[PDB]
Amino acid sequence: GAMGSMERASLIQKAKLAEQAERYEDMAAFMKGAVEKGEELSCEERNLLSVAYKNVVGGQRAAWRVLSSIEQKSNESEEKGPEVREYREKVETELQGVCDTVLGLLDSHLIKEAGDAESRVFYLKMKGDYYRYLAEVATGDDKKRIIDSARSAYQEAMDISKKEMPPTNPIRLGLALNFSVFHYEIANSPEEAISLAKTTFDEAMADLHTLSEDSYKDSTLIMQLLRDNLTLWT
Amino acid sequence: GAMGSMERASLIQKAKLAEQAERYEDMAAFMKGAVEKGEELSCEERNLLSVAYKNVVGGQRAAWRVLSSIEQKSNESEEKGPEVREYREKVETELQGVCDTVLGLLDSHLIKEAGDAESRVFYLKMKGDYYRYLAEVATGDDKKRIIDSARSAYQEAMDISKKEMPPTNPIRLGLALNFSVFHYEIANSPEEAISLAKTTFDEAMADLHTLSEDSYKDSTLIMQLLRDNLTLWT
Amino acid sequence: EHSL
Amino acid sequence: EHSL
Ligand SMILES: [Cl-]
Ligand SMILES: [Cl-]
Ligand SMILES: [Mg+2]
Ligand SMILES: [Mg+2]
Ligand SMILES: [Mg+2]
Ligand SMILES: [Mg+2]
Ligand SMILES: [Mg+2]
Ligand SMILES: [Mg+2]
Ligand SMILES: [Mg+2]
Ligand SMILES: [Mg+2]
Repeated sequence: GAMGSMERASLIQKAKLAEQAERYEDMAAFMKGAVEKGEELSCEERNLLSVAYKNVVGGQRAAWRVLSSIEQKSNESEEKGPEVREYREKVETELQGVCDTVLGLLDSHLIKEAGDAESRVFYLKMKGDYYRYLAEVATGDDKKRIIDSARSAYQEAMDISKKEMPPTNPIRLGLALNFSVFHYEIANSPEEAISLAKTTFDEAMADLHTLSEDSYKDSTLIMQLLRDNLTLWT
Repeated sequence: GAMGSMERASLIQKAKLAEQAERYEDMAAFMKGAVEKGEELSCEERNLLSVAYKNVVGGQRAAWRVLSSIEQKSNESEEKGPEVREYREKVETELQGVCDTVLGLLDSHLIKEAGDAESRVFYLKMKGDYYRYLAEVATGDDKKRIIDSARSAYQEAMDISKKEMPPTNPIRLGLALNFSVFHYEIANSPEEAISLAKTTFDEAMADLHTLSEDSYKDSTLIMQLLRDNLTLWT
Repeated sequence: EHSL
Repeated sequence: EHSL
């Protein structure tokens, strides 16, 4: 790895600088280097890893959607040659490469060393998310296995979170939010998506009285996202 | 070059797709490949080249400014180690590399083959702009020569534009706008900047009566930018 | 998108 | 920035 000669603490410092500079490809490379030092990640470090790759893959997903839409229209039309498909394929392969990189970091060896609920649920949720991004661009016979991998990671995260975290825990809430999106957008299960979002929202509502002002703000922010999706879906 | 095996027309098509997808690094690589085919660029193609590299270097400049500001504050303070300087230097070197790439394309061989005023003034103006971006990050004894190179390119573009284009020509207006910014921000000549912006604005105003609705809109948009700078500077 |  |  190109970051093998840099100190772990320097990689973390530079990831934070890269975030401030909106240099998310750099930020992800720095955090990959930090993971590859072999030590577990703190809560703050896990969030830096997630922010970095979320921004990188988010740009790729947005670009892939633009190109896929142009490609689909081109097949409704004048033959413009292979270029739209070629370039959509190029972006798709790069996106798949980033997802494979993240999944590889989780498998070597973040998840296996994660024993606390907050770390294990965080990682997986991430594993579910990046298999979900792979599913968005997959087609038949590979899509089914990718979908099952996403489902399996989300389900293990859910099982741990329900046993080990309060229903207002922001990690638990964000996992439920994203698993519900998986059900709606990937798994063709809108009723499961709605049920999950509603039960998650209602059980968090009943636990808000236990929270400080700052925790209350953290939890209600994600509950609003659940509500926003329920509003769109029902 | 990695684009050497792709058709010129396919590179141009993919540059347009990359623009729609906001994939500006790809867009610049495609347009570099098109330039390296050795043929002159049409008006539309010149604009694709400029949009691509403007977006790439614009992100680098924004990041460099964030990091330079953090670095300057760190020297007012707790010693945080070499990391801020190292990372600012990394971004700076990458920025300089992009500017050198653009300048190399203009020198091999866009400017020498550009005989019409619209192409020659466009190219440079671009040469002035990318030496100006180099000047923004340069320090003494190199900064002076870089500043002179920017000035020389802008001055040749100005001389051609005043002889060969009407005062409302959008290329001429944008060149004057950017040369005035050069005077204000790089050359420590705010009075020259203000004089240039005012004379450019006034001479365009007096020529607006000759324009169609569409040309009128094109010219007044850039005149508003001149006015905006005069408002900030006076 | 509607995720976190 | 104040350029074109
Ligand atoms: Cl391609
Ligand atoms: Cl660095
Ligand atoms: Mg060490
Ligand atoms: Mg593919
Ligand atoms: Mg129903
Ligand atoms: Mg339920
Ligand atoms: Mg050919
Ligand atoms: Mg330097
Ligand atoms: Mg004065
Ligand atoms: Mg004057």
